[PDB]
Amino acid sequence: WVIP
Amino acid sequence: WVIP
Amino acid sequence: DSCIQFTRHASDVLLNLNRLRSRDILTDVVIVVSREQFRAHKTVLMACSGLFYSIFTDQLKCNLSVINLDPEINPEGFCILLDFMYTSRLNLREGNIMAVMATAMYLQMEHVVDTCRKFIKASE
Amino acid sequence: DSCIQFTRHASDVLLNLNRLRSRDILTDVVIVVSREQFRAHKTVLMACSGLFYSIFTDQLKCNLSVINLDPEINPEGFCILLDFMYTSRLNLREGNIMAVMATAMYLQMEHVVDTCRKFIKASE
Ligand SMILES: N#Cc1c(Cl)ncnc1Nc1ccc2c(c1)CC(=O)N2
Ligand SMILES: N#Cc1c(Cl)ncnc1Nc1ccc2c(c1)CC(=O)N2
Ligand SMILES: [Cl-]
Ligand SMILES: [Cl-]
Ligand SMILES: [Cl-]
Ligand SMILES: [Cl-]
Repeated sequence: WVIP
Repeated sequence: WVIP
Repeated sequence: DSCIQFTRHASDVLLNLNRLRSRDILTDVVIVVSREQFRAHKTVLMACSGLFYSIFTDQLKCNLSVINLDPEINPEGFCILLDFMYTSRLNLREGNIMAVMATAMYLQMEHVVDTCRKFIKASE
Repeated sequence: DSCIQFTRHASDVLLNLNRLRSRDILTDVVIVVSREQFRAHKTVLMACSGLFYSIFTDQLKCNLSVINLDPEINPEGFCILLDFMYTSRLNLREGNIMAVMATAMYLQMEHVVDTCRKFIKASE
């Protein structure tokens, strides 16, 4: 999971 | 395009 | 093999599947979550959820145009997860995390359940 | 928005769509290319090809279960492109590049046409  |  | 790969292909396919969903193009099922209804593509649902994969591979349920979810399922939680299926983006907030996690457990979406558990553990 | 994103989601959806295709699960059209037939999902074809997007948004053609391609289309070229649609991987070889490029032009798959033009220009 990432900060897009 | 890339070499996978 | 000796194939070349187009990095953005999978993302572009998903963007178009979401565009088709928004325009109600070739949607083949309606998911009913208490008073709310959500139109979708069976193949996208199966590709994202262990529960839908099970349902639409069933010899009788594969032909249904309406699927009614358990009455305990929160429509907002389902809406957030349906958006995630079509976009890779999860709108996870303090006010919805419990509903999102419960819905992801029911839908059998392991990666979502995992990030919800981690975000909850960080706040305790 | 304040969303989080699962990097591998789009790739995992596509992998599952390919698995469904291989098992002939919820495939809803057969593409006929001279003596050869290819089963697929209309939504994936539309999401990858300008030609299929046009065909399946047509009020009459959207309901067809069989689509016959132009007799000049090479089945191997179509097979290579269908695999690319479901995998992001293009099996581009000296022996098939002309057929692949012609098929990609017909199917309106701009990124494929682009790499074919570049590979051809490098060999001249
Ligand atoms: N459609 C399809 C499909 C196929 Cl073909 N093969 C394997 N899994 C498929 N889908 C599916 C099954 C289980 C789970 C998910 C998706 C996400 C998750 O957390 N569990
Ligand atoms: N399905 C869908 C779709 C939608 Cl909804 N919106 C926009 N394009 C869509 N698909 C589509 C149209 C034109 C081309 C491609 C795909 C690849 C390419 O080279 N040209
Ligand atoms: Cl029904
Ligand atoms: Cl997931
Ligand atoms: Cl027909
Ligand atoms: Cl393309």
